[PDB]
Amino acid sequence: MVKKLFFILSKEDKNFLFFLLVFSVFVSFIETFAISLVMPFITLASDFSYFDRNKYLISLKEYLNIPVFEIIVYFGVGLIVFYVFRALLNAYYFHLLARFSKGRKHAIAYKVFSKFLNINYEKFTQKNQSEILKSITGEVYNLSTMISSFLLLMSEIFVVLLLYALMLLINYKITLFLSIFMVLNAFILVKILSPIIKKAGLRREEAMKNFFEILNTNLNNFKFIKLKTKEDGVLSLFKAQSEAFSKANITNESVAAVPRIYLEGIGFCVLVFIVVFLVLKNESDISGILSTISIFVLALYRLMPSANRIITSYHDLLYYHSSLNIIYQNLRQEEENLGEGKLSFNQELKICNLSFGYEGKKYLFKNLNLNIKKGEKIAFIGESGCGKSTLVDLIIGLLKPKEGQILIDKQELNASNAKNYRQKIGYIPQNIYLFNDSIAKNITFGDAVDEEKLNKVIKQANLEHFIKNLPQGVQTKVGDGGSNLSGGQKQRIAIARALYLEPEILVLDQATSALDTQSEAKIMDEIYKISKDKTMIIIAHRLSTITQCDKVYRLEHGKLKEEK
Amino acid sequence: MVKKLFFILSKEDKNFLFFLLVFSVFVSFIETFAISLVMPFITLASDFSYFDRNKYLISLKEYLNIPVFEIIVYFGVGLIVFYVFRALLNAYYFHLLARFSKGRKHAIAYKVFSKFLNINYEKFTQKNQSEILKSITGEVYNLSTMISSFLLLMSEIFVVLLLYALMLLINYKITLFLSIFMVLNAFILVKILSPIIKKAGLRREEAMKNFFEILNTNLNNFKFIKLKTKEDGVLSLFKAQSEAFSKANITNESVAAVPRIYLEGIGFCVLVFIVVFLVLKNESDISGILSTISIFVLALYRLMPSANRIITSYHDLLYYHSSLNIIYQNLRQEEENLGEGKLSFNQELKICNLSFGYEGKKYLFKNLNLNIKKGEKIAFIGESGCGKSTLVDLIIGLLKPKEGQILIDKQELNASNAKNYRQKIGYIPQNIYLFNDSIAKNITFGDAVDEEKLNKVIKQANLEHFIKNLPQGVQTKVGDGGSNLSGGQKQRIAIARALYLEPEILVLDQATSALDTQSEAKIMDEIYKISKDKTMIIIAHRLSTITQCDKVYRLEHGKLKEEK
Repeated sequence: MVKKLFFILSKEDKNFLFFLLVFSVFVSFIETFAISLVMPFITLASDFSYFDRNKYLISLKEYLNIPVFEIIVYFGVGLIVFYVFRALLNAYYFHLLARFSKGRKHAIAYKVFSKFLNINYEKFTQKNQSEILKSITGEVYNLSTMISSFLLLMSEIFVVLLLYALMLLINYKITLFLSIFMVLNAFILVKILSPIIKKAGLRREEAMKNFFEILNTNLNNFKFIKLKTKEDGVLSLFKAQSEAFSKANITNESVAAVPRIYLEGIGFCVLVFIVVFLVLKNESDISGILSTISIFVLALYRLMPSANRIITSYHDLLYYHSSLNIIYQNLRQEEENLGEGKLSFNQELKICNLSFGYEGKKYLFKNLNLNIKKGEKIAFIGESGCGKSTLVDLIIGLLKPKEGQILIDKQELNASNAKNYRQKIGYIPQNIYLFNDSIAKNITFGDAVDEEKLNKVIKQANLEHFIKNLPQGVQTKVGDGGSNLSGGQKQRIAIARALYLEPEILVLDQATSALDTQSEAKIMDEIYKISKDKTMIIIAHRLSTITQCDKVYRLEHGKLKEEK
Repeated sequence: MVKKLFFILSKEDKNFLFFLLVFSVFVSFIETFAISLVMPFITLASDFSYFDRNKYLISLKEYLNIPVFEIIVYFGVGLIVFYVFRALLNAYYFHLLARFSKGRKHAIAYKVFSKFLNINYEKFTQKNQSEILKSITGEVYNLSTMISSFLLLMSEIFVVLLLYALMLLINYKITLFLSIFMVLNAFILVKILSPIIKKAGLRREEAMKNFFEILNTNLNNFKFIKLKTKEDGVLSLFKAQSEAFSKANITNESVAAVPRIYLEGIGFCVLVFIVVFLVLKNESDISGILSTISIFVLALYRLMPSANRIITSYHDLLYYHSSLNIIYQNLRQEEENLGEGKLSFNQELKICNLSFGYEGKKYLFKNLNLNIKKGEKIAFIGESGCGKSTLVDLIIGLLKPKEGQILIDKQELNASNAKNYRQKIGYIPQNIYLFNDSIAKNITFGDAVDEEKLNKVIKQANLEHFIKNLPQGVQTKVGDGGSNLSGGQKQRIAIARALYLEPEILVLDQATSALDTQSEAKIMDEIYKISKDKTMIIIAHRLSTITQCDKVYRLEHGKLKEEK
């Protein structure tokens, strides 16, 4: 199950991962350094003696660039250099945690998306973009965030270990005491107060509900009240409920405050307790009294986040991780389509005993039979969801027929040539999705440009009077779908996009309703013109768009009739 | 605006308030005590001397009751006693703040609700119960809240004053230094980092948006992609947007960390700087001068919440107060109805030239004319919102006619007699709002009980075979409206409630639809029987339910015609 993780992660990824591990432990040390360096600095900044015994300190003293006024000062400068240094080290560590997680999100998202773009058409189709978006987006977030969380978890569990070690070394007695005390407060808060608070909250809820209940009905009985004259009865009932509510409210609020108040007080108390019992055993009073206390204090506060991060991040390995890691293996060992080798289209697309059903699912056809002479311009009339869109989806490359054939010049369309067959159909979806970019792209669908092919295509789709009257011209961002674009231009742009692949079969998957019949008529006329040298299938939703079709088939549950 | 507050507050309210003021200041003292007491306790726990100098200490010493091992111990016990006391004082203080605010919500809500119950029927009627609920409930909450916010605001600005005074005494130089340091850092955060953070955030928002946009457009063009075969274009556009998102994400996340990291570093640094600049002064009393840093630390940390509380509560006086305080005076210097003195009903209710409109609002009638013989049992047919309900509202006490009269035994109904008139009509609304209580109340409508009158009335409204098969019976909570009750019992209990006032005019306001005759015909007959010795007005929504009526008037836009 790490094999998963190291499969999903690249080489640079795995390396980066290990660097970040090491780095995590190293900052655990730099943390405990920052805490403990307070001990010697404070114990040597007072008392000034120490350079009067002890070989090392007096050796320093007799490096003589300074007396000791200036030695402690240099020591301070070294300390604030170190602390600045540590601030930088920590910033960089968190920045590298970000860099790792977000970079990995970028990489794994891209790998997953690619993986999806390669499954077969029905497979992609049969699940909702809600979930496919979740699959390449939310999951990748989870993995990323979680790995970073693990690294942070490491660094902090070592801060806890090292710091606890330090405390034990300096005064195992006190640290044992502080710890017993720690779990003691933990128990008091979480097992004695939290329940009382929670109840107080429920009491408040119920009392509020009841108060508002009879306030509301008293307001609803206003007419009956007004016809009594006297209002003392309801005011009575209301007073009683309002007192219940008020009371439960003052005690929920009262009890709520106890935990912080308790915390303030216990802090001071345990401090006094430490000095009153541990002034009975000393081992030198002086400034030393602050030396051993400060550490604990420091340590304790530094350990406060250590807890939280360790808790928080642990939860992140719970809620994410597990469920998620599999969802990559079982999403990127995902299988793709197939096929390679060509296929020619000069006579007819024959269909032959088609029959198709989606993976569920009773067939939509059974034994559909038709054929299309090259150039034929046909249309599929139908009762929408009767199967005509699916039919076209079979006639064009996508979707494997449950029973038919589909021959192209008497040659069977299948896995081996489907690439080359798919390659020869333009698409034109009427309700079109452009992406936010420079018209040229879309039209090219990314693929560089070709200026010439791009221009000839724009000319064909008669967008010429549009790309002339635009500021940036062919490079105008289209805002989204548009935003910058209106239906007619969107449509012509989609037509253009289709004509950039060029030939030889145009599908026109017209959407339902247009409320711009004039424009739809014009675009229809244009499309017919530009389908002169080509052959065209129309997934027709109207009629009146199909005036110029050589053939019209109506497909209804679940037979094909020729109409024309 | 204080005249407002003290108009709203009672005497007991004001007293409690000034008490809470004084108490607030007193806890400011005990807080600064809690801080400063660490100084002597730790300064006398080292060095053990002082009981050999200082007249007071050495006199205490030569109270000779113990050595000094034990005197410091006594001082310590005195401390944890003081700290416990302080915890108690604070818990009690916040409990008193709660007790005040909620006690005041309780009282002022009650005053407002009562105020509303006394305005005239049209006024109450002409506004939505949303607003009347908010006016006696949400506003009251606001005021209460805001007063407590103010008391805490006091307590905390005084904690700041006193503590800051302490710091100044202990080391005027240092406190000035740290204050400069404080506002300096504040400028760093709030004016140097925070803007960078927000930009980083907006950048992330935008890059995210673009990433997800072309991801979705790409998922939406899957059919077009699959028909290309080649997918490198969309994968490319996707890579570019995804890298943008990645970059903006890592640097928003990176910059997010700088502020706390900065805070850590600057803390330690300013500490070291404090020891290095203040070891430059021939005074390093080993632990003595070194005692005084701790105070500053403590104080600074105590001043943090004071800062927060002062901000929060200031904002609470902003958001509320101003807006809320006024909407009280202007909600309780509100004027009420009027009247006192009687009016007798033995022959006819004469109506005469009515003409009525709601305050808007074109009239519903002009010249309505009818009269009701005592005992008559009449019904108002109409096109439901044709005005019949408004008409009844005028015939009974509520609503002042724009032009008519309404005479009761040739005597005018008006402000002087309206009370006694209202007093003599029961109401029975068919679709009735009960409150959550012991069926006796509802039926009595709060007003104590009378048992004999209550039992007789229960028998009148034929509820006896229901109160037989009930657990608690007449004391059964009826569960919200019911819940515990089904339509028939609601209707009969309403009839009871009405008969409990007793006489002399029963209004029956039938709802639209009952579906159908089975229940409603039955209750109609029960009602007709019990309306024999009385006179009755029925606001009929059908027909067919008013067969047994002596008179029936149909009122339609906007004249009154007699039918039967």
